[PDB]
Amino acid sequence: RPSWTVDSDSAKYSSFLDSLREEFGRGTPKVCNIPVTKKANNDKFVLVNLVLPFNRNTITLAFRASDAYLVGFQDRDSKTNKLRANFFSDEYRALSGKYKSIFTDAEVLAPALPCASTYTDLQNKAGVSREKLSLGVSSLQTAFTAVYGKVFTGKNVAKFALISIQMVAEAARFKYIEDQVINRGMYSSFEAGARITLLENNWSKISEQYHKSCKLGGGQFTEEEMKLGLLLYN
Repeated sequence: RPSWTVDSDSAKYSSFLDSLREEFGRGTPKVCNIPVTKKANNDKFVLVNLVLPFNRNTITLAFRASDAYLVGFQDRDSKTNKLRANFFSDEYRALSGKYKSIFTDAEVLAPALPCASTYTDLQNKAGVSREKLSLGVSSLQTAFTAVYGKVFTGKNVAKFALISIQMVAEAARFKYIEDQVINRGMYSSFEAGARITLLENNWSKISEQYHKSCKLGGGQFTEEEMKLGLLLYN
């Protein structure tokens, strides 16, 4: 299972991302030597372990395999010390019944999380935009601590989720974003900004072209910005 001890070691971060990318694309050939997701994997998930170096506490993220979309996470209940599965409010009805098939080690199904999985609701609950949310190792460690084993609030959960999406999912999709995290988010914090946010929104459109050519050429975005680490099915 892909795992990353949230720390300032960029080599481990990059290896973690490659492991994650491969999991999304297992089963069929790569394109331009880039893994590709499977459209039929909408009912399959890829688990990711995030571990704090300080106390070794662990939170397991669950991503829908067809589109690398975060649907929830697993941590430990403070009263029973059991592993509990937590799903976003808009994914709970569809996945709660099969919590054990998604979170392999879950011991109990916890109540639905105080927020939804969409970018719109996540930002509303967190009270901050994708563009100015503070990203980086320290930022993620702090958000993690406000969530693991505690009472969940919409804000704490939403913030933790957004930082994780940027540093794990978006970085997996875009080599350019992985590079930004390596250079600006290992020992410090940084904000994604408007251009990177628009780049992220165009994952599907860029992916489409990669299925037709391995050398795209500059357009709305540069060739480097378009260098994908994971392709969407076509």
